[PDB]
Amino acid sequence: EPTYCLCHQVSYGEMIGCDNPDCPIEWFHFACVDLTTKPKGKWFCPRCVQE
Amino acid sequence: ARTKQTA
Ligand SMILES: [Zn+2]
Ligand SMILES: [Zn+2]
Repeated sequence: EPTYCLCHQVSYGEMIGCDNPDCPIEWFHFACVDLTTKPKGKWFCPRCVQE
Repeated sequence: ARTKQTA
């Protein structure tokens, strides 16, 4: 039943992981982070980039 | 980037 992302909903569809090991969210739904295809290289979520 | 498909 765990929830993730900035939307705090259960996992579904394609999800991307934040590369900051101290990220409190860790996983996000592609659409919630405006992703259609997985990006190339490391990826950091909005929260960690603007921390 | 690391991604996964919800099972
Ligand atoms: Zn989401
Ligand atoms: Zn993060």
